[PDB]
Amino acid sequence: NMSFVKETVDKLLKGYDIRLRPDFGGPPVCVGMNIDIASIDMVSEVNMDYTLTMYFQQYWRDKRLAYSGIPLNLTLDNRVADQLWVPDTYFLNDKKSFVHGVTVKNRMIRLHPDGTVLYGLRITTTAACMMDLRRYPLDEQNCTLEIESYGYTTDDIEFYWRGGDKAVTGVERIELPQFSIVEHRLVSRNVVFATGAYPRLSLSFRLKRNIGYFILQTYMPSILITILSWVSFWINYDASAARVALGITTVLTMTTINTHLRETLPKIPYVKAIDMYLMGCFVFVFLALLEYAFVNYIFFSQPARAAAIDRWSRIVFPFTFSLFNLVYWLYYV
Amino acid sequence: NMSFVKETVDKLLKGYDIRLRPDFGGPPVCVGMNIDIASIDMVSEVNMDYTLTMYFQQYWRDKRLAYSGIPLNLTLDNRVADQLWVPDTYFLNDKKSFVHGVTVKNRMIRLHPDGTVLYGLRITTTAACMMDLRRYPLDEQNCTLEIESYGYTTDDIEFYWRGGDKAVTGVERIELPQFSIVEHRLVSRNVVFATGAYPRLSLSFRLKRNIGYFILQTYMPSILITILSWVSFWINYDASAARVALGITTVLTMTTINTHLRETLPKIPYVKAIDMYLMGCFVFVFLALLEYAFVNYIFFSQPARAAAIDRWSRIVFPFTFSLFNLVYWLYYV
Amino acid sequence: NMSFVKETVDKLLKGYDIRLRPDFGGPPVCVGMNIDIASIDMVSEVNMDYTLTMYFQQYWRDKRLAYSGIPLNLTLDNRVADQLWVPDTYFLNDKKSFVHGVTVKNRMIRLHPDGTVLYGLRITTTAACMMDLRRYPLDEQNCTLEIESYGYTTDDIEFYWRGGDKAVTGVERIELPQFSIVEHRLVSRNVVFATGAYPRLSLSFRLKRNIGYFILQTYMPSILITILSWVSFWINYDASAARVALGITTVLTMTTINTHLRETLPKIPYVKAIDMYLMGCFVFVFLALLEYAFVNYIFFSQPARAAAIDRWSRIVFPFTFSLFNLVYWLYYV
Amino acid sequence: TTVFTRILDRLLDGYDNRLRPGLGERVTEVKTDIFVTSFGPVSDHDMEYTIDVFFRQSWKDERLKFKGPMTVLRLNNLMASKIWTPDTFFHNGKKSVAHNMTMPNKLLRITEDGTLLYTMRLTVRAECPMHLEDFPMDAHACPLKFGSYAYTRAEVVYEWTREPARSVVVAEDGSRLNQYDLLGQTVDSGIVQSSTGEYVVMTTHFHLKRKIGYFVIQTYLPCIMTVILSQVSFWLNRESVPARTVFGVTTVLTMTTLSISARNSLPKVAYATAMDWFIAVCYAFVFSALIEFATVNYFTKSQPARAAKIDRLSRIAFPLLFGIFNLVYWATYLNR
Amino acid sequence: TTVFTRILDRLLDGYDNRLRPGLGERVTEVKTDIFVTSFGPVSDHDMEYTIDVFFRQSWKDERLKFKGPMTVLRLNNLMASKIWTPDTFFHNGKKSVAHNMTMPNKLLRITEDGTLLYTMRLTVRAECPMHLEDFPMDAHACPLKFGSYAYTRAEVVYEWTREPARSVVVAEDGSRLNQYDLLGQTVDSGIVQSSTGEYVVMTTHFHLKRKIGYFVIQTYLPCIMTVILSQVSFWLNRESVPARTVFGVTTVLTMTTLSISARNSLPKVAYATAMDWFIAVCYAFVFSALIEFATVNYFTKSQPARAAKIDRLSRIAFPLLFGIFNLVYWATYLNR
Amino acid sequence: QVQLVESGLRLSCAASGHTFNYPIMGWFRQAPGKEREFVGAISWSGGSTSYADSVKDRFTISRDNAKNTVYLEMNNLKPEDTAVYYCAAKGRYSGGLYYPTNYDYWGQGTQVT
Ligand SMILES: *[C@@H]1O[C@H](CO)[C@@H](O[C@@H]2O[C@H](CO)[C@@H](O[C@@H]3O[C@H](CO[C@H]4O[C@H](CO)[C@@H](O)[C@H](O)[C@@H]4O)[C@@H](O)[C@H](O[C@H]4O[C@H](CO)[C@@H](O)[C@H](O)[C@@H]4O)[C@@H]3O)[C@H](O)[C@H]2NC(C)=O)[C@H](O)[C@H]1NC(C)=O
Ligand SMILES: *[C@@H]1O[C@H](CO)[C@@H](O[C@@H]2O[C@H](CO)[C@@H](O[C@@H]3O[C@H](CO[C@H]4O[C@H](CO)[C@@H](O)[C@H](O)[C@@H]4O)[C@@H](O)[C@H](O[C@H]4O[C@H](CO)[C@@H](O)[C@H](O)[C@@H]4O)[C@@H]3O)[C@H](O)[C@H]2NC(C)=O)[C@H](O)[C@H]1NC(C)=O
Ligand SMILES: *[C@@H]1O[C@H](CO)[C@@H](O[C@@H]2O[C@H](CO)[C@@H](O[C@@H]3O[C@H](CO[C@H]4O[C@H](CO)[C@@H](O)[C@H](O)[C@@H]4O)[C@@H](O)[C@H](O[C@H]4O[C@H](CO)[C@@H](O)[C@H](O)[C@@H]4O)[C@@H]3O)[C@H](O)[C@H]2NC(C)=O)[C@H](O)[C@H]1NC(C)=O
Ligand SMILES: *[C@@H]1O[C@H](CO)[C@@H](O[C@@H]2O[C@H](CO)[C@@H](O[C@@H]3O[C@H](CO[C@H]4O[C@H](CO)[C@@H](O)[C@H](O)[C@@H]4O)[C@@H](O)[C@H](O[C@H]4O[C@H](CO)[C@@H](O)[C@H](O)[C@@H]4O)[C@@H]3O)[C@H](O)[C@H]2NC(C)=O)[C@H](O)[C@H]1NC(C)=O
Ligand SMILES: CCCCCCCCCC
Ligand SMILES: CCCCCCCCCC
Repeated sequence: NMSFVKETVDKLLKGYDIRLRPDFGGPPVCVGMNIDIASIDMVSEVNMDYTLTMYFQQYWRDKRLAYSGIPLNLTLDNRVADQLWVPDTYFLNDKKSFVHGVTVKNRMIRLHPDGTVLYGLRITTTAACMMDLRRYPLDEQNCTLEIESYGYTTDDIEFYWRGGDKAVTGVERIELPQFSIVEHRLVSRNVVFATGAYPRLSLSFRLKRNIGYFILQTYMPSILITILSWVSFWINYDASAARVALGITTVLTMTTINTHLRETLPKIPYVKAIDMYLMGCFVFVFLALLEYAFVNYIFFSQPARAAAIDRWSRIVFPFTFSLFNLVYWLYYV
Repeated sequence: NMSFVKETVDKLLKGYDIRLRPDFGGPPVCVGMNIDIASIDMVSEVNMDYTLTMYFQQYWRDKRLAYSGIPLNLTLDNRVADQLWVPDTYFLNDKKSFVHGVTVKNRMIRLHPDGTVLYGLRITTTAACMMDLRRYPLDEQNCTLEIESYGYTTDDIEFYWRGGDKAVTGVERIELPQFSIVEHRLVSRNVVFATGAYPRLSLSFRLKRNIGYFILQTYMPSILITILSWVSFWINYDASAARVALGITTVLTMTTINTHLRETLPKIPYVKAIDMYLMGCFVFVFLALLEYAFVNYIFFSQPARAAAIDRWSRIVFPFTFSLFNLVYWLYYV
Repeated sequence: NMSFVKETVDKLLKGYDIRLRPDFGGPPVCVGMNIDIASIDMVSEVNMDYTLTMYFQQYWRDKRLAYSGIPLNLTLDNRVADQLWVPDTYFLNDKKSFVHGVTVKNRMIRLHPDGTVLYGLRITTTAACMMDLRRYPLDEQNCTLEIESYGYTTDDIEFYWRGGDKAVTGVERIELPQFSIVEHRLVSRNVVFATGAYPRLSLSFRLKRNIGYFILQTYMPSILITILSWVSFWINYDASAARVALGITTVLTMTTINTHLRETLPKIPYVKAIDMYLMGCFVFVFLALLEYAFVNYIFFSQPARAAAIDRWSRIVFPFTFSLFNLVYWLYYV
Repeated sequence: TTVFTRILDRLLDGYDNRLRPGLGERVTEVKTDIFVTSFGPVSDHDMEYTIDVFFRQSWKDERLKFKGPMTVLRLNNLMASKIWTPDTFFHNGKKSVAHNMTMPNKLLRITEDGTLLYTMRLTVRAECPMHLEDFPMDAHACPLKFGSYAYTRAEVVYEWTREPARSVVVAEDGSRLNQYDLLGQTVDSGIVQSSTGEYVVMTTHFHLKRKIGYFVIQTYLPCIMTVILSQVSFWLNRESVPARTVFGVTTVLTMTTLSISARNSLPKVAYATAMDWFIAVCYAFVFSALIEFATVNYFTKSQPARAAKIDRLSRIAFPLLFGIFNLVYWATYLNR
Repeated sequence: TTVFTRILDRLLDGYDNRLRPGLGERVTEVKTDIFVTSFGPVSDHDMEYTIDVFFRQSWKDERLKFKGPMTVLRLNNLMASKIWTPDTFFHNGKKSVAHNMTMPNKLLRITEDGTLLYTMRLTVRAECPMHLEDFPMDAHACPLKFGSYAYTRAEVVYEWTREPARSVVVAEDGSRLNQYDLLGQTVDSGIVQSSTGEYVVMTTHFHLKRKIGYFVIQTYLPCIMTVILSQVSFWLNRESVPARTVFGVTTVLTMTTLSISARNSLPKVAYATAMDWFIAVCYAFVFSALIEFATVNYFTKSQPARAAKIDRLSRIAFPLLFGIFNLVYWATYLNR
Repeated sequence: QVQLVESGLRLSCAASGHTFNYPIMGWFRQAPGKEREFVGAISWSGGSTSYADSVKDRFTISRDNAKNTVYLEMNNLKPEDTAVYYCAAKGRYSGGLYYPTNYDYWGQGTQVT
């Protein structure tokens, strides 16, 4: 009978005070939490944050809501949550978050006869993530999500993951086109502020960037042009027009790659590992043009010395470029 | 008499509890749905989502809203929906959605004498759609739209398409600037979570990209420059200035295409089908200039061999470039 | 005594009617307005609007709120404004406006013993400003802000600038990065619409664009490259390789400037005063290259006439380019 | 003073705002007109436009009759929400704004006979589908449709206050367009049928025509002058192999720079516009000029007579063919 | 259990929230302290910055005295709307956010004697007027001003909870700056007078300093090496007219590529930044090198002795003048 | 449509067709006297793995996209692990991971003892 159920629900809320936490003045209320991750929408290096959509379930017990005679779990409307006590859980490092509200507000309240309350939310949040882009694009990030109680202290409320390591599910659903989920950990601890102490829960992922794209678009064009500048050493030194045009056009081509790469990659205003490599190649093409100028200056009076420089350039330039790559790659990998 | 109608409606809402679903504790309430696709605004590969505008109608029967003596379908004000029970339907794979509210909130309530309720909404949603851009721009996509209840399991609510395969309309009139809708399907199933089993309705579209535009803008300029680099094989090897200038300018022109198309092409970093073609053409223009270095090095002492190499380069390069195209298109088409 | 003050305020709002203007049915209520400009954020040529932040105070006298025995100006809480009558002032040419609400709603209510009411708001608004950009970047805009009542005529309400020309303050503290405020004016008038007359207040600025950025970035590079095209006239006409390379590279360099220049500059799809100069310089480098072709065509058969053309080209080109600048600068300055 | 207070409290007594006027007895008739303050910018990339209007509606409600010293009562927004108003919405809108600064920009006037006058200030972003196959020499007709969302044609119907031509008014200063010209508007009404019934839809099309002046200077003239430049290479002596080779490749690089920049102006579509055909043809003439020199350079020494003949004919065929192409291209689109 | 319910219900009985504590008797004193959780990104184009804080306030209210089993009532954020709170706002704020996830981030604590503690979590965007003449070797002092909006200094005053230097605290991890270094901060309070009265304003300045290492490897080094490269042309033999002419023109095109790219990084301004004066001088050195060869090539045949003399002195003058310019440029700004 | 092939103690699952719409592969074992039991799941691209409690640190799952194959490395085998092993594919929005109903395409039964 629907009339009987209405009487029971009205009886529970009759005299209920939402301003008092459950078990007020006694032992702290334990609030078990579990998260079901839907997706990670994007990871931004310019703004240093990532967007996360998840299902956030909270699980505590309130004896004031205990009911008898109804052998069912009351799945009430989502508008009844405004008449009950809920924890003041907030995300410490979030920048902009909201609860989805189409067609109704994505919220759930499910009571149990013993007074256990299950309260689920669907939240999209943009949490801040400090990034160390020195080794970009060979970097490895570690973004977190902090869960904390704003008002109550450790004596009033306690946080714990519901299920241990099984609390967070749906990690395999994360499909970042640029990153790769490597690991995730769950941490529980305590934090002390100037206004008191608060419980803490932490969910952290580890991301590894995909290097396949940067090989085709950045590293390979720079290597080929550096190789292409060694053709000058295999052309007879009396062909001034051919060697000068080849030498100076590679310098122009190298600047085109560098200048038109900063306009496409995210604008990170400090030195990274991709700037060192491009600047290293720009020196090699710059030095290859200086080599001919010395040859062009001495070949009329010292034909033998100019010819000797050309032969040694055919060996030193390819050899020292190998050492540059060997040192570079081993250091950054 | 409108005074008689006022009494009838006020009697329905007297004692009406919005926290209890129809037939609470009994059989699940069957909810029928149908959608009229107003438009598909934009499909974005960078953000991996699309925008959808639609008229979302829900159908269900509530015996608590049965009236007699009025042979009319009461189309009440849209603000009366806040005093009734409505399904907690949400779109499972949306990033952001809202209900239009100009001039008033776009909502419909239409009661029926037997207690049936029609609940219409006008929603603009941005659903997520993961894409497989390996074959871009010759790719084919399948973007879906998942409909599911948020709080009620299959023991309380059920979903079905009202009208069978004719539930969704307006798809045939949709025009996309870059895609072309091929087929749409309607799927009904149950989804099992930890909490329970939830009803599911799915609407999916199969999008095929238009390749004709990319031929002129992207593929054609790269092919012409590669053919233009073969002109050097038809110039006598003694003209060092002519062949080097032609060889190195085509390399510079090939980098200009790569570094300026990527700005136009979506900035989603990983290898695509177009990237392999542009890098493939980059090798041919690179080898054409590298071939002249071999000829220019041995033409002074071995004129016969140098002439022979130029004769074969006029055949090997056009022939090998045809094999590269033949393998490329077959593997991607 | 706060008990006495509480009684007085409770008496004023007892029986107060929010639907009646002060002196209802009599002389029109005089509403005095003064504005304190806080900042002008961004002037957008693309969207043809500007963003303004200001403190908007309104002044009017209501005899129903007059109190005696309290020699103080009662500054009530900002939420008491919902219980008083306030003018329905709106901005005619605003596109998106809001009232700041951190930490509370930025609103002020201050009553006076004689019934004077002070109503202040902190508003950030984006106002539409039609722009004539034919003289870009030497233009001079005039952006306004229209203040009008929505549902009252001059018989019921009247607007005036409280303080004459001193009503608007803080204009001299504005530092626009690109513009420079020259003058502002305050105008009071009446406007006749389809539904009747309306009082009007207008605040208008005048902005002069700074040319310092464009001189170094746009005009100077184009002048130097055009001068480099004249170097070809001082090279002996038998050096075909040198003159062609010099002439054709200046055409390529000029093209590079224009294509990259219209990406950084705002998208304004019509002819501007900056497009004429860039297109004017592009013709000069085009003619310098075209001049040599005529010399190269006849230098073998008519050595005397070919040298004469070079000598005159050393004077005609520098002299004609001065006439182009003299006409251009006078016509736009 | 006190007389008006009693009248306002008396009208809402026994009034039900959930029921339309004349429910179950007749059809509610709403008279509508629009005053466009400014026709805002048109976005080709999103295929949409913005408009700011003073939307006006008027209908009869027999339940709001009154008798008093004044014939017209100007209610408040709190009073406005207490009575029935039409649920008008824009069919092709995307995200509209009802302005609220500093107060809800609305008015509601009641006449003694029950006539109502509803007015609000809006900002509507609406969809304008475009066929850009003639870009940048194309024209469009952006519509603006509105009607009732819940009431079918058997309950609520819409009409224009005066003749349809004069029921939509655009302000003289109301033109926020940068690359379009507002030629005029046409106004009509019809019937739209959906799954929930038949509804009355009011339509008004704004006709636009793109201005081609910008694209001639930025794109067409540099491309034409570059094509002419490549054909100048035919007048250089054949002995200058380095000069003509550098001449050919650099013009191809120049065309690539122009071709890349031009395509960025167009919105991201997937079909050949009129701009793309001109660039592609200009790309062929520059490409063909360098191929012609390869043939000339091949016969320079072995068959000097043939090399001169090929170079002589190219000085006529190339300028003639390009001139013919421009004559056809500009006649096809300008006279269309 | 019920004891605390009765106390809370009793406090709000006969309580007026329209009147500040001690109205007409004394001046309300508010003690404020800020804990900056993370100093967010600084935007040069918009001349603003983001900051996340834990804004704390405290004041005495005699009307909220109580006696009971406990001494502190850690009430929910719903209670704060029932009592008077200061109307603190940020003078230079642009658009702030008060977070409401999953509940309003506010706490209200009432001591028995009447002292109230009010805390909230905010995300503030504030204006930072920047003088970018010394870009990229500039420093800034971005302020953060707050105070009362409606209450003058005769009604509400603001004080720091502890010593002004220690009343604002920045977390160790709280630095989201990519291109700046937060050197320190100064805290002070004063009086600001406006059209309505005199108000107490609390001010704090965050002193920043731009990082230069990126611009050195991105703009200065490519430009310096390009200028050096153009000066290598003086050593090639004067008989190689095609070689030196191509050398000069391509370096000019190289400078154009670098100059265009550098300007994009610079925020939209009107004056000439220190970056622009370095590029403009580097543009003239490369330009003058090509002019020098034109003079030398003019005297190659008629006066070979003079042409060699000009080419000999340019091998010293150009490297020396550019070296002197770098000495002046880097000394002017790195010591300023 | 996706076709699953069973091969392989190192079981291998091979897939073909529209493998992108079903990016998650799962392994189930059916006891002769009981119902189907979850064993492990592997994302096609990310490589993140999940295992049942009874088979943690004893079974390892990995995949390669070179030939669209999923590997089930079985170690520390016990006599109680006698069941028919199935390979299954799960949609992107199919819900839970430990429930056989959410999986669409089921491979051929394979017996390992
Ligand atoms: C991204 O980066 C963050 C850090 O910025 C990493 O997070 C850290 O993770 C480690 C675990 O890998 C955390 O360390 C653990 O802290 C637990 C809590 O400590 C509190 O309680 C203890 C008493 O129980 C106090 O002494 C302490 O002060 C704290 O109040 C400990 O319980 C854990 O103990 C583990 O190690 C000890 C030995 O040291 C063993 O005896 C235990 O059995 C147990 O194994 C442990 O010390 C660390 O606190 C986290 N950082 C922060 C700031 O919280 C993320 O892991 C990283 N991302 C990824 C993917 O790795
Ligand atoms: C984009 O990609 C999605 C997947 O990501 C595709 O969606 C799939 O569509 C197919 C149909 O094309 C779906 O397959 C069908 O599922 C129905 C529902 O199954 C549920 O109910 C049955 C009992 O009725 C249970 O046994 C089952 O476990 C489910 O709970 C079935 O009823 C269908 O069976 C019918 O057809 C088959 C033959 O195909 C017959 O053998 C049957 O007898 C019957 O007639 C069918 O199996 C599939 O479920 C969808 N996947 C998801 C994840 O939803 C989209 O189709 C694709 N887009 C496009 C345009 O193709
Ligand atoms: C940006 O552009 C706007 C227009 O788009 C300019 O606004 C105009 O500003 C001028 C002043 O600079 C205004 O002219 C003044 O209008 C006043 C109001 O006129 C109304 O009321 C009078 C009766 O009092 C009516 O006759 C009239 O029809 C209007 O209804 C006048 O009172 C002013 O009078 C001045 O001139 C007369 C002689 O003509 C003298 O006798 C007076 O003493 C006095 O000097 C004057 O005419 C004009 O109305 C504004 N137009 C609009 C549309 O607002 C902005 O000024 C410009 N920005 C800047 C910085 O200049
Ligand atoms: C934390 O802060 C957030 C904002 O950042 C608050 O969210 C707001 O909550 C209020 C109160 O619930 C919402 O106001 C409600 O709006 C409903 C209509 O919303 C539609 O239309 C508006 C425009 O008018 C759109 O912006 C919106 O997206 C929707 O399309 C009304 O129907 C509601 O009326 C009900 O409550 C009022 C209360 O006075 C009653 O008088 C009515 O009869 C009726 O019962 C109500 O006005 C507001 O819309 C929310 N913001 C947004 C952006 O949606 C959180 O509430 C706050 N946290 C807490 C705990 O309060
Ligand atoms: C792409 C190279 C074209 C070379 C043309 C040579 C023509 C030879 C005719 C015998
Ligand atoms: C515009 C550059 C002119 C350069 C002339 C060089 C030779 C001068 C001889 C007096």
